[PDB]
Amino acid sequence: AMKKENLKILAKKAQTIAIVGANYRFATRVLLENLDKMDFTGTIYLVNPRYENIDGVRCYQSLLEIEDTIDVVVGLVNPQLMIQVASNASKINAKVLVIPGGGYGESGVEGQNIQNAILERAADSGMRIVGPNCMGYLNMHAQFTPYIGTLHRPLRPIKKGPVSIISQSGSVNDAFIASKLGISKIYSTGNEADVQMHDYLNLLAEDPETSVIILYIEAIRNHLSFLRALDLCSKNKKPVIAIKVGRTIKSAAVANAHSGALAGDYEIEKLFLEGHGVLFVEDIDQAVAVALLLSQPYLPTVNTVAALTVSGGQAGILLDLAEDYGVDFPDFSAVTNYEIASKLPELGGLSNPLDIWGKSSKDFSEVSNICLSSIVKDADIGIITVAIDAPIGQGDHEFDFTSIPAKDLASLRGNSDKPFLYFSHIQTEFDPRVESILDEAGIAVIQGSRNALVACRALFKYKEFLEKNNHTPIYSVEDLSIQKGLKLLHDNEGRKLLDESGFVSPREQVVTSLQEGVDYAESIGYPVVLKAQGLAHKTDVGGVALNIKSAAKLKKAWGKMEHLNSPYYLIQEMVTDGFETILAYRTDMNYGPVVIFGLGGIYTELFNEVVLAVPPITHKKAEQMVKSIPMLWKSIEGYRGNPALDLEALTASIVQMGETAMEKYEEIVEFEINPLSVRVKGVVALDVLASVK
Amino acid sequence: AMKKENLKILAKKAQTIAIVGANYRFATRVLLENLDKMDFTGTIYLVNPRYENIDGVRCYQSLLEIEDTIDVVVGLVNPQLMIQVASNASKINAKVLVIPGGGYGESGVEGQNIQNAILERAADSGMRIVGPNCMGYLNMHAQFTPYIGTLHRPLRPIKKGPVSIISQSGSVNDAFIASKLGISKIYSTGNEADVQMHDYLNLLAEDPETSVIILYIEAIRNHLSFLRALDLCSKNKKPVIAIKVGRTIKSAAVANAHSGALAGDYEIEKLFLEGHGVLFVEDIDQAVAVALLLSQPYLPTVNTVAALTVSGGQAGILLDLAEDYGVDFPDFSAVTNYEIASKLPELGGLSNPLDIWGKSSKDFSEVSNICLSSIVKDADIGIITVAIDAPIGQGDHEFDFTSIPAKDLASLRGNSDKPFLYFSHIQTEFDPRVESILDEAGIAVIQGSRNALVACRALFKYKEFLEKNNHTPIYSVEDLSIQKGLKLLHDNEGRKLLDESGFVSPREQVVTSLQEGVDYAESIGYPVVLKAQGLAHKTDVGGVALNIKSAAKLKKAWGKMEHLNSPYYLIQEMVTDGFETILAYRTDMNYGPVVIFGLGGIYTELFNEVVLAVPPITHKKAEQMVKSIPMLWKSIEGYRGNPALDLEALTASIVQMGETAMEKYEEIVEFEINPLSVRVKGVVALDVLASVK
Ligand SMILES: Nc1ncnc2c1ncn2[C@@H]1O[C@H](COP(=O)(O)OP(=O)(O)OP(=O)(O)O)[C@@H](O)[C@H]1O
Ligand SMILES: Nc1ncnc2c1ncn2[C@@H]1O[C@H](COP(=O)(O)OP(=O)(O)OP(=O)(O)O)[C@@H](O)[C@H]1O
Repeated sequence: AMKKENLKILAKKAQTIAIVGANYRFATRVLLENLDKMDFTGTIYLVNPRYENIDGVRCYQSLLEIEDTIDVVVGLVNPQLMIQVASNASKINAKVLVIPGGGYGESGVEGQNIQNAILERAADSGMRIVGPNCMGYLNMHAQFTPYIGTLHRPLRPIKKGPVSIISQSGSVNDAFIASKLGISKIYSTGNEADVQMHDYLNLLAEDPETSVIILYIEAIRNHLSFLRALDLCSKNKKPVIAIKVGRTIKSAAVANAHSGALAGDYEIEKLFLEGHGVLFVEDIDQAVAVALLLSQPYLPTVNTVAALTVSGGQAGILLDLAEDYGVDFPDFSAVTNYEIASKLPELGGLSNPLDIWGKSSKDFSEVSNICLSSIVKDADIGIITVAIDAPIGQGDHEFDFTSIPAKDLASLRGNSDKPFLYFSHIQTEFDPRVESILDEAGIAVIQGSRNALVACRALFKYKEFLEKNNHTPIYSVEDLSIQKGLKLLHDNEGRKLLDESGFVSPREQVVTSLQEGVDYAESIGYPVVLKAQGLAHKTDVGGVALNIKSAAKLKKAWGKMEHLNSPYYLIQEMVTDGFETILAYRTDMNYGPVVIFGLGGIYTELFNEVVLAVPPITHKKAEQMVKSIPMLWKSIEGYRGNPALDLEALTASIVQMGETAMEKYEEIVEFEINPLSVRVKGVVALDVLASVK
Repeated sequence: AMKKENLKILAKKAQTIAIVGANYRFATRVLLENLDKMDFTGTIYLVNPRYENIDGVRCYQSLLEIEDTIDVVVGLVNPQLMIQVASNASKINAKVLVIPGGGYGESGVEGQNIQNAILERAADSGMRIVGPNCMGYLNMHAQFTPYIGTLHRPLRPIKKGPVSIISQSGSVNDAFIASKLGISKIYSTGNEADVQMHDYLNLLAEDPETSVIILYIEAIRNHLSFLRALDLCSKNKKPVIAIKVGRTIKSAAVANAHSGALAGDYEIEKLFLEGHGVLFVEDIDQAVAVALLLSQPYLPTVNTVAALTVSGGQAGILLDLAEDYGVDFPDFSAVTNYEIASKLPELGGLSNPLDIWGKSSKDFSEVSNICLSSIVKDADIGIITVAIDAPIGQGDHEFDFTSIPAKDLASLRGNSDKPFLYFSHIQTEFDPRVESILDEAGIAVIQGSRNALVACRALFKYKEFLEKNNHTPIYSVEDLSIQKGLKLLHDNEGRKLLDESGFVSPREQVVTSLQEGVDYAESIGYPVVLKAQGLAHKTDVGGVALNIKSAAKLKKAWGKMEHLNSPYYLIQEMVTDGFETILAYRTDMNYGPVVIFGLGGIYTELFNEVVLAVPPITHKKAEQMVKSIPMLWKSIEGYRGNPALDLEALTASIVQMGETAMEKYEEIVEFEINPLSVRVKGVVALDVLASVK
C-alpha cells in the first residue's frame, strides 16, 4: 500500500470525510452546505478540540478519536498547526489531506518549511496532499465536494456532465461553474506540493465519467509527465482544451540567432503541446464554447460551416467575422441549391450564411424545414449551424419563431452524423425555452459569434489531430546543459556543420593576409564577397563587403575592415540572385528541437514572418510550410514575370534541417542559415551561425 | 407645416395614435400591450371596417370618423388597401404614417408602384412615412411605442436612458433591446421611402434626451446628407458609434493603380467617416460596451488604463489581451508606488493589472480601499477599472467579496473626473446585486475583457476626435466625372504631373529606334533602363530591363522586348539604392481624394502595408504616417549600419501628394508613384501611373 493507491480516491466516491479545524467561519460552513446540497451520501466528521458541537454535529477532539475509516481529511487550521494534522491523518491512513488555506511554500521561506514538514509526515503512509493554497475539488458524479466555494445556486444551478477541469487558479472556478458546462470533476491544484497537474490529468484520462478536459495553466512544473499525461488522454480519445496564461511575456534570455527573436518560448511550447493534441484557446469563454461543442459526440468530415440566420445584417456580420477567424463558409453544393431553388424559387440566390426570413409567402416553419433538410445533407458542409439571437425575456411571438429552427435541428439530429450548433450572434443569455429544446436533443448551444467560430475552428483542428494518428515524439532533454549562457561557435565549425548536413555552401575559402585574398579572389572571378570573422552579426559593424568588382575594390574594402581585429577572413562567390529565406533550429530547454523557417536576409526580424515545425519533418509538411508564407510562396511560383525557383530543393533542405536538429539539439542549441538563398536551381547557404551551451 | 414640422414628432411626445386595420392578431395586440406597458398617456384609436369593437373598445370604420386630432397612424392593412389609408391619413393631416408590413418597394415592381402611390398621397399634406417594411420606432422618454415587437419584459424591463439607435436592420433591434443599454429612441429605417437614416440622425443630433448614438449601417444612401448629420452630431458633442456591414466584401471595381487593391472602398469610407467622428466597432456586443462607457459623463486625460483584480490568472490573461487590442497598462506613478509601499509594503512591487487578493493579512476591505483610493489619483492612469468575475448565482460569500471593490469605486466616484469601469473577464451575466451598486453610482459595467478593452480604446479615440477640433472637409463630387469606364493615361502625361507637382524623376529620355537609344544611353552613361511604354504593369510582361551595363547588353534587352509592340521606349538612369515606397492618391466616387502611402516596389500588394490620409495632410500627420510602418521607419533611421535616409523629403513628398490630390481629384482619379525611392538625400519617383474618365 502507498501513495499510488491513495491517489485513485480523487476520482472516486469517498465514504467518509473529516473536517479538521471545523468552526463557525466560511470554509466549514460552505463545506457542510455543499455536502448537504450536493447530496453527499457518505459520513461527515467534524474535528476541533475547541468546540463540543456545531450545527448539532459532534465535534471530535482529534482525528484519533473517530471510530471509523477516514478517506479524506480537509484541514482548515493554521499552517503551524497543520503539521500535526498531517501526522495524525497519516497515523490513521487517510488517503488524502486537502489543504485549501494559503501561507505555505508560496508565501515564503517559513511556509515552504511547513509545507515540507507536511509532505514528510504524509510520506510515512503515502497520504496524498492536495494543494496547499487551493479551493479543493469536486466530483459531481460521486456527489462529493471537498470544495471551498459556494456550489449551491438556486438561481443558476451547476449541471452535471462530461466536462472536467484542472485549474492552477483558485479564482476562476466559479467562472467555469457559472457557465452552461455540464461538469464532472474540477480540481484546483494550488501549490502542487504533492499532487501536480499531470497527476490530475492522468486521472481524468482514464475516468469514464469525463469525455472532455479543460486545463487552465499558469505553469507546467513537470514537463515530461505532463506530456505523457497528454498522450494518455489521446490514447483514450479525450479532447484536451487549454488556456495558457503569460502568452505575451517577453522571455529575456540569450540568443545569437535571429531564430531566438522569431520563435518565442510561448509559441514553441504551443507548437509542441498541439503536437500532443492540445486545443489552445485564449480565455474562459472560448474554453467553454469549445467544450460545449465537443460535449456532443459528432465530428465533421470536412472543414466547412453552414449558417442559417433570420437577419441579413447579422448574416453579414457573421460572414465578416468568419474571415477574421479563418472559418470557411463556402457556397452550398450544386445539389443543395437546386434542391432549394426548386421548392423555394422565391429565395433566389443562396448565400452562406443564409437568411431565410421574410423571403417567402410560405409559413416560416416550412421554409426552415426545407432549407435545413437540404443543407443537412449537403456533402460540402461539415458543420450545420443556426445563427439566431433568441435573448432571455423575449416575447412569446419571438419565441415562436426563434424556436422553429431549433425544433428543426432536433428533428434532423437522429439522422445525421454532422455536428449541429445553434448559436446567438450576441453574448447575452439565451431564452431558456429555446435552450431546453436543443438540450433535449443533444444539440450544442453557444452564445456569441466569435465563440461559435472558435468552437468550429477547434472541432476541425481536433479532427485533423485524430487523422494524424502519428503524434509528436517526446525528446529527452537529459543531456542538455543547464548553463544559461551561450557560446558562439567558430565560423570554421559552422561551415563543418553545413557540410556534414549536406547544405550547399558558395565556393569560398578562408584567407590569412591581403595578397592571399587577392590571389584567391583573382582565381575565382568577380564579384566576390569579403566578410570579417568571429562575429555573430558582421553587417552591423561593417563586416560584409558585397558586389566587389576588381581587385581594386577588394583591397579597399579590406582596408576599411581592419579596425575589426579579424583573425581570419572569408571570401566567397557573389551568389547572384535568389529569394532569401531563413532556415534554422533551436533547442528548447523543456521540449527539444524546433525548426524555424521563413522570410530571411538582413531584414529577417523586421519581416517577422516564420513557421515552426517539430522534427522529423515529412516532405509533405515542408511543402505546406513553404506554401504557408504568401510572399515566399508566390515568389517560388515566380512572381510577376520572374523565374520559378527550386521548390523541391527548398523542401529537401527544410527536411534536412529537421534531421540535423534531431541529431545535434542536445549539444548545439542554435543552428541558423540566414540567408538560405533559393534559386532557379538548388538552394545556397550564404551564411551560417551556431551556438552552444 | 409640410415635411419639416411633421418629421419632428418622431422625436417628441405624440398625444394620439390611430391603428388602421386593428384586429385580434399579433401586430395590433403587441402595439396595444407596448403602449399599455410603456405607460403611454395619450389616446389610442382603433380603425377597421370589419369590427364594431375589439375587446369591447370601439372600433371606428374609418380614419375619417375619429373626432380628434390624429398625430401618428400605424397602417396594418395589406399594401393595396394602404393607398386608401394614406389618402385618409393625409386628409386629416396626420404627421406620420408608420408602415411595418412588407410587400412594398422591396417586394417587386408592383410593390414599388403601391409605394410611390403612397408617397404620392402623403405629399399632399406633407405627411411623413416611416418604412415601409420595418418594426416602427420607440421613444422611451415620451413613452411612445409604435413598435411591432414585444417590449414588455416584466422581469427585465427596457430601462430608460441616454442612448439612441438607428438600424437599417429590423432583426437587430431586439438584440439591442435585450442588452443592458439605457435606451432613449430606437428607429428602424425599413425601405427609407420617405424618412432616411440621415433624417433620423439629424433628429438625434439635437435631441436633448439623446447623448450617445449607435448606428447599424447596411448602406448609406445619401452621402452628403449623412456626412452633414454626422457634423451636426459633432457640433452638439454627441458621440456616434457604428457597425458597418460588408467589411470583407471584395469590390474589384475601378483600379489601374495598385492603390485600388491596397485601399478598398470599405477602408476608404471608414477613414472618411472617422474623420467626421464615427467610432466604428465590429459587432453588437462591442457597440453596447462602447455606449455603456460613453453613457457616463467622464472622459480620460491620458490614454492609459489601470485594472485591479482578485485573480492572478485573469490578471495575466487581461494583460495578454491588452497587447492584442493595443491598450496601455503602464506601471503606476512613483507617487502611487511610494504611497502604497508606505501603507501595504507586504504587497511588494505593484504590477498593472494589480491582483489585490491574498497578498495581505489586512482585511480585503482595507486593502481594496487603500489601493483604489491611491490609484484613482494616479496622474499616469487615464481610466480606472476593476476587473472581477462576479457571475449571476454566486454565493453570499462571493458577493460579499466581489462587491467590495464595487462599493469602493462607488465611494470614490464623487471626487474624481476619471472614467470608472467595473468589468468581468467572462462574457456571462453579472450578479445583479453587484451590478446595482455600480448602476446607482453612475459607474460603467461591462461583460467580457475584449468588450472592456474595445470600449476603453473607443474612449481614447473619441477624446482624440474632440481634441483636434479641425475635422475632415467635405469634398464635392459634383463635377466628378460620372462615367464608370477607367481610361489609363499615357506615360507622356504621367511624367508631366510629376514635374508640375514637383517630384523629380531619374535622368530619362524617350526614344523610338534602338540607335537613338544606344546614342542617348552612351550620352548619360551606364547602367540604365529599359522600359516599354503604354503598357500595364510593364514588369509583368518583361517590360523592364534594369542594370544594363553596355550598348551591347542594351540591344540584347531591347530585342527581348520586341514582341510587346511598344510605340515608345523610356530610357532612364539606373537609380542606385534607397528604400522603395509607394505614394499615391485616388478619387473616391463619394468622398473625394484620399492619399495612400506605404511599402512600395514590385511586391507592393504582397507587403499590403499602407496608411491612408485625407488631404490636406499636415507636416506632422505625414511624420506619423512614416513612423507607423516599422519596416519603412527603421530603415529611414538607418537599419543595422545602413545610413539614415531623408525623412524631411519623404515627409514633404506626402504633403505634396495631398496637395496634388486636393487640386486634381475631380479629373485625375488615380495618381500613383511606385516606387518612390527614399534616398540619403532627397526622394525620386522611379515610375508613374495615372487614370481619368
Ligand atoms: N556570398 C554572398 N553572395 C551574395 N550576397 C551575400 C553573400 N553573402 C552575404 N550576402 C548578403 O549579405 C547579407 C548579409 O550577410 P551575412 O548574413 O553573412 O552577414 P550577417 O551580418 O552575419 O547577417 P545576419 O546575421 O543578419 O544573418 C545577406 O543577407 C546577403 O544579402
Ligand atoms: N530608374 C530605375 N532605377 C533603379 N531601379 C528601377 C528603376 N526603374 C524601375 N526600377 C525597378 O524596377 C521595378 C519596376 O519598375 P516599374 O515600377 O517602372 O515597372 P512596373 O511593372 O510598372 O511596376 P509596378 O506596376 O509595380 O508599378 C521597380 O520597382 C524598381 O525596383
